[PDB]
Amino acid sequence: SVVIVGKISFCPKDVLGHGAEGTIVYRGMFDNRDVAVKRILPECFSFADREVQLLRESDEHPNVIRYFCTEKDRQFQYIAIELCAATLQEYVEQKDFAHLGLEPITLLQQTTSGLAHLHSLNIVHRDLKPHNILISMPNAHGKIKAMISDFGLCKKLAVGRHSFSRRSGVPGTEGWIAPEMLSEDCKENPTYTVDIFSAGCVFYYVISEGSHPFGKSLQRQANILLGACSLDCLHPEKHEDVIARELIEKMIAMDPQKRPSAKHVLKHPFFWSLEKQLQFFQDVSDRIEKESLDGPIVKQLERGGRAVVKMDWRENITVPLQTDLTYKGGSVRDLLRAMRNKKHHYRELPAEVRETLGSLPDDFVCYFTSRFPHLLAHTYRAMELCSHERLFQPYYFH
Amino acid sequence: SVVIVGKISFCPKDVLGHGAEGTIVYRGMFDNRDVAVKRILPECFSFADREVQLLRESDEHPNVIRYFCTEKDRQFQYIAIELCAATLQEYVEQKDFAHLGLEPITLLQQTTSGLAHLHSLNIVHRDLKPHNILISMPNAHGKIKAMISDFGLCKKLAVGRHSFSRRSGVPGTEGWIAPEMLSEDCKENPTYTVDIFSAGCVFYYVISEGSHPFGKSLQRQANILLGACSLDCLHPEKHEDVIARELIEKMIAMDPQKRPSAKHVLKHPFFWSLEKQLQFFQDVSDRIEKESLDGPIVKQLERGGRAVVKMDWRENITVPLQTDLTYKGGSVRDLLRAMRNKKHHYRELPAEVRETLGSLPDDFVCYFTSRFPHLLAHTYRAMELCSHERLFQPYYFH
Repeated sequence: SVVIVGKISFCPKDVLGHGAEGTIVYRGMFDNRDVAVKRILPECFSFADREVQLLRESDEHPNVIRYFCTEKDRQFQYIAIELCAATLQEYVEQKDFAHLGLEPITLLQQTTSGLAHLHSLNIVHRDLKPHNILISMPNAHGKIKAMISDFGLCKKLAVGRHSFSRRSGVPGTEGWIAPEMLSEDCKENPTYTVDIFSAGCVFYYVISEGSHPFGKSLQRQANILLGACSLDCLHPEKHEDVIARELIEKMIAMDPQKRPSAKHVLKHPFFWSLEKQLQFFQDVSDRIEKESLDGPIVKQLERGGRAVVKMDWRENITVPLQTDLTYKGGSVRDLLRAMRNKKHHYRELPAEVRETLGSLPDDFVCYFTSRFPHLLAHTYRAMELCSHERLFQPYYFH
Repeated sequence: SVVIVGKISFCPKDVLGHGAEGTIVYRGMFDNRDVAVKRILPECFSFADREVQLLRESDEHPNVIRYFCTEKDRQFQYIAIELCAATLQEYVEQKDFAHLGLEPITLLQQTTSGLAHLHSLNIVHRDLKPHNILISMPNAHGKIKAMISDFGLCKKLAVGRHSFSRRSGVPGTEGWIAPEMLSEDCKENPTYTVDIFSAGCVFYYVISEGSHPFGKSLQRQANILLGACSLDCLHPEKHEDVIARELIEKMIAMDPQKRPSAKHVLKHPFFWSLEKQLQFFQDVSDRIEKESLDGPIVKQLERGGRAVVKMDWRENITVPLQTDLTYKGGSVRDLLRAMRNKKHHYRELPAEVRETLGSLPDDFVCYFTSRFPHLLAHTYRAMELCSHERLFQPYYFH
């Protein structure tokens, strides 16, 4: 039996999910389109009217769920939206990541894009979690994407307003709520960074493949208020986990002013390709070639640098490279200068030294980041002194 | 009096345009959304059903017009689509381009993106013209975009099929039809490149601010069959017009096999920023630094190079630069090598030589392209020998 309510037509046997306030999501059709149909009770005709309104004006972004139509009835209201393959929670729980490549990070970047779009419209989502981050059906080329959904808790801030009050509405979903939303003694109103806190937990939830920065369910919201978090799944001497830790640590910071904006997150090396990482290394190496060794930029770069280059980086690179090399082995700047030269003079390098480096640019940059897993993170943090310069606009945001 | 036909609700006093087969476009509403409403006669219930179907499956791209809904009536069918500010024709005719910057080129790039999206779905538009290229309403940040519309003439090719037949359907709109659609003696079926031909004319129509490669209305379709075209608005010694001419000439080529694909067009330096143009010059200069002077790549680059560098490029650059310079003045390769050095050693350059060059990277690259308006086009054509190499993937397509 296929219920029809105007242009929306769904079958009640095809249930897809349920939500708070006893709303049920069914599969259906709208205009020869396969859609997901939300059924709304008369006790949420405002929860729906606010969600549909904000969805109508932010669904322009490809990483915001596409809204089609709402048909009101005699006892109900219905919401037609884009039909998705799964939620992000079901994705992490049921997919083998060994066969997915960089896709989990792409979903995180797409989620951040849609979040930055909402923030650019003065809209704070306030309830970001894996459950309401949806995975699209594969398109004609077999590609999928993530999309923000569930706009029932989100607020539009007035133009000019930086923040909003705690007292209005439920604080969110337990276990993903920024601590400033619940802490008893909070002298500062919540702002757009509550979404960055939730996003930070989602980031760890995806790359840890199911864990939470603040522990298991029963504790995590109380750990959030205590600030008791741990990122154990990130190995401290693996280049990728070091990069992710640097980002995630800032996103879930207790101080909301320390959390990056969504536009800062989109610029973080957590999303850079190997090619872009090698370009960053070449860009700062060119930038500091004629910079004084006791100037501000070189000082910051060498600050704590001996641990980065592992006392003597000349003793930590393969023998074929050790040969053809004046370089201070404790200098981060001199390690980058070696990489700048080996990349530039790569075509003219001996075969066995091009061999151990690998192919430009992917294997070449992995040669160094795998041996010095803190080099990129340390350099990215130090070279923030030039984030305003035109040359580094690809790498920072301002 | 506001007519209501279900979810679609428009007012007949708010007419926006008319179309062939006596269809009229009105302003209206669909779901608290401002939309444009097409009214369809019973003699186009197939012209509509095919357009709505192809629009339903390609409106995912931001540069394809967004389709909302169709309500059928007792004597009519109605099409709800995104409400646009103007057509591209009205844009070229009524806007002062001095106050628009690079926007007309952005509209051309967005139009090409949406066209490449259609071609990637095996859909040939077959009727691309300024009239049915729509300009969006400005978004929340005041930005506009172009969108393809009018899918009534477009065909979905079966998977595998390279072409389609002339005999089916009207050939298009007179004055924008590829010559293979009308020429009496044509031994080769039309293919996706009919859209590239139309797009090429649209390109000239926008940058010439109203002219056509094939002359005025009464002649142009007959000039198309004769191949009698002229691009008079493109000055032969201005860097931008030389780049545009190189692209437009290939897009409107009589041989359809010589017309670039939409993905090739998107890669052409016609769309490169000044920064990207300077990066191309640096990339080929690095690429050919240790290449033999009598090797294939350097031979192609110097082929016809004396006219590019104007006999002696050392006599065509300002005096402050002439000083601090071993360089063969008839060599395109040596002109690029000079630019590679002045960019690399820019911070360490004398003040008056940094002055005449200008700021990196915009004024620096314009210093050379303005003095040698064929340098980029000639180098781009010659360096196609490396289009397959990873380093040049930003600049070509393959």
